[PDB]
Amino acid sequence: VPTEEVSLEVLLSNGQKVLVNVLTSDQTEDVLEAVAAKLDLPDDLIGYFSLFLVREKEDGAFSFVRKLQEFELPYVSVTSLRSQEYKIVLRKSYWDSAYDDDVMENRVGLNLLYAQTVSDIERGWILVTKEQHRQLKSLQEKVSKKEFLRLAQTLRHYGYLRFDACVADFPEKDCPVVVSAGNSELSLQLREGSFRVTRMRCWRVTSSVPLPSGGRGEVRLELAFEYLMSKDRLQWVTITSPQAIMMSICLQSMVDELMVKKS
Amino acid sequence: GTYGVFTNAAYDPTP
Repeated sequence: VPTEEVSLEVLLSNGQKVLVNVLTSDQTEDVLEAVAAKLDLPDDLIGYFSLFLVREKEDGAFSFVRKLQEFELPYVSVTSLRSQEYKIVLRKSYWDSAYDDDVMENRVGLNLLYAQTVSDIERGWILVTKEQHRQLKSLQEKVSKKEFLRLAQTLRHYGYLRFDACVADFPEKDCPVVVSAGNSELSLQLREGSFRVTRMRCWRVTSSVPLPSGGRGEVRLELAFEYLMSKDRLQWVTITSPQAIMMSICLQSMVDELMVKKS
Repeated sequence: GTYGVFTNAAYDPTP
């Protein structure tokens, strides 16, 4: 792409707009740094956050497409799709909530975690009851952002990424499911199954050839993981989802974080 | 890569 200065909108998880001036030829880290500068996030906290390509739904919720990689040009990544529904989003990009401690030491870091946690509750990524949700929105007014976050850390699926409803062949073929990734596992809510990353020997992403529109082609995508169901017994579990690649990215990211910890 | 098989470095069959 010819180098040119452009304006790029980056959204926070709750849809708040952060406008930055960047180059068409700037890569992910350059854009991330520009966003961090605009927000006054310290350099030493940048590594706790990433940029994601998402589709924004009518209701304002985000369906995550991918985490932008180092070689990518975010302006190009989003513009090349030629649709205003696609957005670049900044979100925390680690899994273990222990790292929240590092981020919350800074006011801007804490504000970012608070913002995305409030939106995670609002969008049902964090699982609470109708009554609990009522209480939370109240506590929200009455407690500090820090106190709110410390409570949120104990809530079901805090720190998980939720995917659009899809289907899986666990427990039976073509079962409707909601998949979420977090805490070193994949959660399948059908009843629930919890599949630990450390018990996955491998996973595979597969796609059909592109098919005529039922002017966009369609592809049938699957993520299958080979799971140690019990001693010496491996079993493939297959999820059919347009977000199979994002799921694969989350599995890799969770495995990577475990390895970094191990080292 | 995007498609195909990904080996899980974190696989630990130790119960």
